[PDB]
Amino acid sequence: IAQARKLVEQLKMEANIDRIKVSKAAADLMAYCEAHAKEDPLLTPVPASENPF
Amino acid sequence: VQLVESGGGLVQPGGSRKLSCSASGFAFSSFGMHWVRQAPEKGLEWVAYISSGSGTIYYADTVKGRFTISRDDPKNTLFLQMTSLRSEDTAMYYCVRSIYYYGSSPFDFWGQGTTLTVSSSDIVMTQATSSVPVTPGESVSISCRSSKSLLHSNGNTYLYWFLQRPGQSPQLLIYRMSNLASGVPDRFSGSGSGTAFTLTISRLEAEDVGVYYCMQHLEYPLTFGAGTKLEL
Amino acid sequence: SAEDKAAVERSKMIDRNLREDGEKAAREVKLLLLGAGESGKSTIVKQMKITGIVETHFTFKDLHFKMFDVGGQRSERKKWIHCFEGVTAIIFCVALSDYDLVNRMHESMKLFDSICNNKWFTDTSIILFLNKKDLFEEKIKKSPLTICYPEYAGSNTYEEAAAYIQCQFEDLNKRKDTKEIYTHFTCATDTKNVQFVFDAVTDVIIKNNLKDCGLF
Amino acid sequence: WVVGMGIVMSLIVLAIVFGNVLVITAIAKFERLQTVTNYFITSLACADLVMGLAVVPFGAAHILTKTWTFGNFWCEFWTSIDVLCVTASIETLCVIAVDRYFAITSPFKYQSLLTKNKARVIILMVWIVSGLTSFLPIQMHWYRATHQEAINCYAEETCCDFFTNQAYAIASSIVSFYVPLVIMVFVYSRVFQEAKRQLQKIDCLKEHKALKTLGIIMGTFTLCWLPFFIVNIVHVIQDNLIRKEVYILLNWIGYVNSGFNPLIYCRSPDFRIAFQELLC
Amino acid sequence: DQLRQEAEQLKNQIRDARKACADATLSQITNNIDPVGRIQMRTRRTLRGHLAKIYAMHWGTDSRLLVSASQDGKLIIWDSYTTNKVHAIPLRSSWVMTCAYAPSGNYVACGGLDNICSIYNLKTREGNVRVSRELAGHTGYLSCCRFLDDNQIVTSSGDTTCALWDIETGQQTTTFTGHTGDVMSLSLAPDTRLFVSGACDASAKLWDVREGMCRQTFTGHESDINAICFFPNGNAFATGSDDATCRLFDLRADQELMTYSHDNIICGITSVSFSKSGRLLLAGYDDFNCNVWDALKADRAGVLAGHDNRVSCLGVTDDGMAVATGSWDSFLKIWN
Ligand SMILES: COc1ccc(Sc2ccc(S(=O)(=O)N(C)C(C)C)cc2C(=O)N[C@@H](CC(=O)NCC(=O)O)Cc2ccc(C(C)(C)C)cc2)cc1
Ligand SMILES: Oc1ccc([C@@H](O)CNCCCCCCOCCCCc2ccccc2)cc1O
Ligand SMILES: CC(C)CCC[C@@H](C)[C@H]1CC[C@H]2[C@@H]3CC=C4C[C@@H](O)CC[C@]4(C)[C@H]3CC[C@]12C
Ligand SMILES: CC(C)CCC[C@@H](C)[C@H]1CC[C@H]2[C@@H]3CC=C4C[C@@H](O)CC[C@]4(C)[C@H]3CC[C@]12C
Ligand SMILES: CC(C)CCC[C@@H](C)[C@H]1CC[C@H]2[C@@H]3CC=C4C[C@@H](O)CC[C@]4(C)[C@H]3CC[C@]12C
Repeated sequence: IAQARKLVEQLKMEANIDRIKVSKAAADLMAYCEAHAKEDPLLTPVPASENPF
Repeated sequence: VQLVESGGGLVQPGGSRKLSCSASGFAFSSFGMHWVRQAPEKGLEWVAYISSGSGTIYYADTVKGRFTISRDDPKNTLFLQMTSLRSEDTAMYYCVRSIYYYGSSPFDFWGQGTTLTVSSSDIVMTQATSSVPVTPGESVSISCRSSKSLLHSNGNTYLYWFLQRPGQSPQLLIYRMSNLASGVPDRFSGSGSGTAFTLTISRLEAEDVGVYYCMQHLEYPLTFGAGTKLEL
Repeated sequence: SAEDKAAVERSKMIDRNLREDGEKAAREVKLLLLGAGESGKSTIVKQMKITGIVETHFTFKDLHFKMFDVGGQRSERKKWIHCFEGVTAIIFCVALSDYDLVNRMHESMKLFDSICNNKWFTDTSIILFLNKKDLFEEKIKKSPLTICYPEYAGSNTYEEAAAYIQCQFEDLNKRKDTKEIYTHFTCATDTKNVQFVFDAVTDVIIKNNLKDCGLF
Repeated sequence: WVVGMGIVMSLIVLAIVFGNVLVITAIAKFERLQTVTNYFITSLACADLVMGLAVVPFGAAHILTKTWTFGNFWCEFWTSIDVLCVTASIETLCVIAVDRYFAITSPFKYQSLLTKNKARVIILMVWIVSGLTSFLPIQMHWYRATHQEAINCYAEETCCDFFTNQAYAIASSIVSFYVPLVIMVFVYSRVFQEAKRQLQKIDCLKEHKALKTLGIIMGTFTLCWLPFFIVNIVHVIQDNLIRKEVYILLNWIGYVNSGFNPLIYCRSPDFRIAFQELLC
Repeated sequence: DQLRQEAEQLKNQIRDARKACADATLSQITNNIDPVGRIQMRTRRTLRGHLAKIYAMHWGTDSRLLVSASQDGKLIIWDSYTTNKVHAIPLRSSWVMTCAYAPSGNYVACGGLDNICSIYNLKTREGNVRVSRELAGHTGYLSCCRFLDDNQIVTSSGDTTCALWDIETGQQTTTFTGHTGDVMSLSLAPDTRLFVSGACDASAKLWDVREGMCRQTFTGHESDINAICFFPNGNAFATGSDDATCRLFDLRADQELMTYSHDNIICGITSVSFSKSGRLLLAGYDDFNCNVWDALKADRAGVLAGHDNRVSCLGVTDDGMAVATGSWDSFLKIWN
C-alpha cells in the first residue's frame, strides 16, 4: 500500500503527454536517412585511397 | 615529478666519466630517456637515446663508440658512461624523459643537467635570425627551415619548438609543429609547411624572453636548430 | 615509421606482460561455493586458512585455491551465472540438521536440482559437504524422519539415515556419464575436508587431461 | 607404368610439403599456440619438412633415371639427411608419448617443473642424438661394407646404393626404432591402465573410443616402419633373402608415415581454428 | 482496495491513446524507395590480445582509439589503425561487465559484480593510469556505464535502480527507481539531456537527467532485453531481447515503430548499434555471427560471420569508418 500511491502518481504523470502521428515520424526518419546518405562510408563504399583501414 | 643529474665537473682530456640521472614522482620504467647537450656558447645537440625496456639504443656520429647508455629500473636511475673525452665535449648535459604512444607528448620534462668542462645525410635545420629586439605587448614571429620535407606519409609533421629562459633548463612549447604542450599559455602558436615553419607569439608578456629552438624528429640523429634569442 | 617503432615496442612489452599474467593465472584452481540459509556455507570456510562477490585465497600442498562465494549478491541468477562457466569444481553445502526445520531441505534439494542441470555446468563436478552432523545425531532419536520424507520406511538412527540422505542427493543429476558427484560427511570439528577437496580436484584434473589427449 | 608411379611420387611429395608447411606456419604465426607441449610437435614438423625437400625428390631422381646424376658428395649427403630426419621423427614421437604419460599420471607436480628451458633442452638433445647417428658414422665411413659389390659401388660415380655391415645395421635400427617402440608401448599400456580405471570407477561404452585412439596412434607408427626395420635386420643377418625392390618398397612405406603424422598429432581445436583461418 | 482497478483503467486509458495515432506503420511509406542491396564487409583488422571472454567495449570520439575488457582481469586500449596497444590497466575485481570512454578522452569507467563503478584517469603527470574514483552505493552488479560530461556519469545496476553520480564528490546526485526487475543496458541521447534504459521487466523507461523522473515507458518484448541504442537523430531507439528479435521504438509517437526478426534465428540478441546515416542496423547474436539489417525495409542486408563464439559487444565509430565486434572467442574484429 506504500508504493501503490507512488505508482498511481507516476502513471498519472505519464498520462498527459502529447503524441504525434506515426506517418510524420516515419517521414522524418526517412528524410534524415536520405539527407545524410553521402557521408555514410559503410552504406556507400569509398575508394581505397580514402579508407584509413 | 623531478629528475636530478649528477657526476659532472672537471675532466682531463681523454678521460672517462659516469653521469647519473635519478628520477622521482613518475613511472621511470615506462619512459624512454634521452641525453641532450648544449655547448657553453652554442645551441642544443642531441646526444643519445635509450628506449623503454633497453630494447633500442641510438647514438650520434660524434659519440658512437665512446658514449654508452644504460638504466636501472628497480633503482630508478639512468646512466651514461663516457670514454676518451675530447675538448669538443665541454657542454651542459640534460636528462630528458620521453614517452611514445598515440597522442603522447615527448620531450616534455627536462632535468637541471650537469656541467662537463674538459681542459686543454643528416637533415639540416637553420634559423633565419639570431636576435630580435621587440618591445613588450606586441606580437612576434620566428622562422625555422629544413633541408628536407618533414611531412611523413602517415600525415603528421615531426617538428618541436622549445624555450630556454636565462639561467633555466629548456621546456617544451609545441610538439609536432601544431600541438601545444601542458602548462603553457594559449598565446603561443605554430604553423608552417614543408621545410618552412613559423612560431608565433601574441600579446607578448614578461618572462617570455629567452631562446627559441626548433628541432626535427623524423629520423635519427635528431638535429637542432641555431635558436633565436628574443630579448628586450 | 619514424617514431612508430617506439609505439610498436611498447605494444610488444604490453603483449609480453599480458602473456605472462595469463600463463600465471591458468595453473590456479578456481572453486565456486554455494549453500543456503544457515546451511553452513560460512562454517566450512573456517577450516581453511583463508560486498556482492567474496573471494577467498588459500594454499594447500603448493596448490593455489580461489573460492568464490556469491551468496552476498542477490539478483536474477540467470543473468550472471555464466561468468563462472569453466570453474574446476562446485562446492555445495547442505545442513544435515534441517530436515524438520521450516521445508528447508526441500528448498535445498530444489536449488541443487536447479544448479546441477545448467547448460553452462553440463560438464562440471560437484563436491557436496554435509554439515551439522553432530546435532543430527540426537535430533533424529526424538522425532521421526518421515516428517520430511513421508514415503520413507526405515529404522530411525544415524547410520542408515545418513546413507538415505546421501542416496537422495545422487538421484538428481541427469548427466551421470558426464559428471561425478563427490559426497562427504563432516562436522565443526574433525578437520579433514581439505583432503577431500584436494582429492576431488586431482581426479577432475586427471579426467580433463585424459579427455585432452583423445582418450576417455 | 612409369608415368603413374612418378605421378603418385609427386603427389606424396606435395602432400608432405603442404602438411608440414601448414603446421609450421600455424604454430609460428599465432601466439596462443606457443605452449610448452606444442613445441615438441613443431620439432616433428621440422623433421618431416626435409622429407619433402632433400630426400624424396632425390630418391625420385635416382630411381626414375636408374642412375645417380651426382658423385660421391650428394649421395652421402642425401643418405645422412635421410637418416637424420627418420631418427628425429621417431624420437619426437617418443618424446610426445612420454610427455602425455607424465601429464596423465601426476598433473599438478608435472606442470610445476615443465619450464620452456627444459622443453628446449629435450628437443635439442633429441636433434643432437639424431645427428650423431647420421652424419658422424657416414661422413667418416664408420660402416665400410667390405665385399666386391660394396667396393665396386664405392668406386664408380653412378652407384648410389646404401651398403652396410653388421654394425650400423643393428645399432642404427636399435636407436632409430626399437628403443622408441618399447618406450611408446610401455607408456601407452601404463596410460591405458588409468584410462580404464577412471572409466570403470563410475560404474564400458566409452572404452571403444580409447581403444580406437590407441590403436590408430600405435598402428600408424608401427605398420609403416616395422616391416622395413625388420627386413633391415634380416638382409644383413642372412644374405640372398631380400632383393632391392622390396627394400625400396618398404622404405617408401616407411616414408609415407611422415605425411601421415600431421593428421594424427594436430587435432587440437586451436589447431583446427588456425588451419581454417589460414585456408579461409 | 479500489486502487488496483483504478490503475487498471488508467493503463487502459494509456493504451487507448496509443493506437489512434498509428494510422500507418513505418512500412507502406518506405516501400517506394530502392533497397540497399548487398553489404560485403571484410575483416580489415583482428585485435588479438585478450585471454578470456570479452564482455564490453567502447569507441573513442576520434574514431581511432577503443577500449575493451574481458574476464582476464584487465582492460586495454587499442589503436584501431596500426593495431597497437596504448594502455593496459589491471583492475582489482576480475568480474567485469561493462566499459565506458570519456568524450574528452581523459577518463575510463568500469564495473561488474563487485557493486562498484571504478573511474580511471588516463592522462596523468606520472606516466601511468591510476584509479581516480570508486563509486559505491549499489546493491547489484553494474550492468552499464555512460559518461555525460567530464564530471558526471550515469550507471545502471542489477539492483533495479539507475543512478546519476557526481565524480567530484562521489555521491549519488540523482536516483532513478521505476523498474521491477534488473536493468541490463543504457544509452544516452546525442544532446545528453535525457536517456533511456531497459530492464529484465521486458520494458524500457525514458529518464530525464535534470528532473530525475521517468517520462515514458515502452513495452512489447517478451523476454529479458540486453541492448539499447539511440537513433542518430535522437528521436528513436532500438532494443534487442532474448526473444531473438529486435525492434525500434519512437519517442514522439510513444509506441513500437517496427520490429526486425527472422524465422531461422532462435538465439537472443546481445548488442545493438546504428550507422551514421541511420540506414543499416547492426545486431549481435548468440549464433556466433552478427547481422546487418536494412533499418527502413526490415531486410537482411549482410552477415558478418567471422567469430567462433557468441558476439558480446558491438560498436560503430562516430565518423562511420568501420564497425567493431567482440565475442567470447577472445578476438575482436574491425569490418569496413
Ligand atoms: C618428455 O617430456 C619430459 C618432460 C620433463 C622431463 S624431466 C622430469 C620428468 C619427470 C620427473 S618425475 O618427478 O619422475 N615425475 C614422474 C613427476 C611428474 C611425478 C622428474 C623430471 C625431472 O625434472 N627430474 C630432475 C629432478 C628435479 O629437478 N626434480 C625432481 C622432482 O620434482 O621430484 C633431474 C633431471 C632433470 C632434467 C633432465 C633432462 C636433461 C632430461 C632435462 C634430467 C634429469 C622429461 C621428459
Ligand atoms: O638407421 C637407418 C635409418 C633410416 C634408414 C632408411 O632411411 C634408409 N634410406 C636410405 C636408402 C636409400 C634408397 C635407395 C638406396 O638403395 C640401395 C639398396 C641397397 C640395400 C640392399 C642390400 C642387400 C640386398 C638388397 C638391398 C636406414 C637406416 O639403416
Ligand atoms: C640438417 C637440417 C635439417 C638441420 C636443421 C635444424 C632444425 C631443423 C632443428 C635444429 C634445432 C631445432 C629447434 C630447437 C629449438 C627450437 C625453439 C623452440 O622454441 C621450438 C622448436 C625449435 C624451433 C626447434 C625446431 C627444429 C630445429 C630448428
Ligand atoms: C629414445 C631415446 C634415445 C630418446 C628419448 C629420450 C627420453 C624420451 C627418455 C629416454 C630416458 C628417459 C628418462 C629416464 C630417466 C629419467 C630420470 C627419472 O628420474 C624421471 C624420468 C626420466 C627423466 C626419463 C624421461 C624420458 C627419457 C629422458
Ligand atoms: C641440427 C644440429 C643441431 C645437428 C648437429 C649434429 C652434429 C653433432 C653433427 C651434424 C654434422 C656432423 C659433422 C658433419 C661433418 C664433419 C666433418 C667430417 O670431416 C668429420 C665429422 C663431422 C665433424 C661431423 C661431426 C658431427 C656433426 C657436427
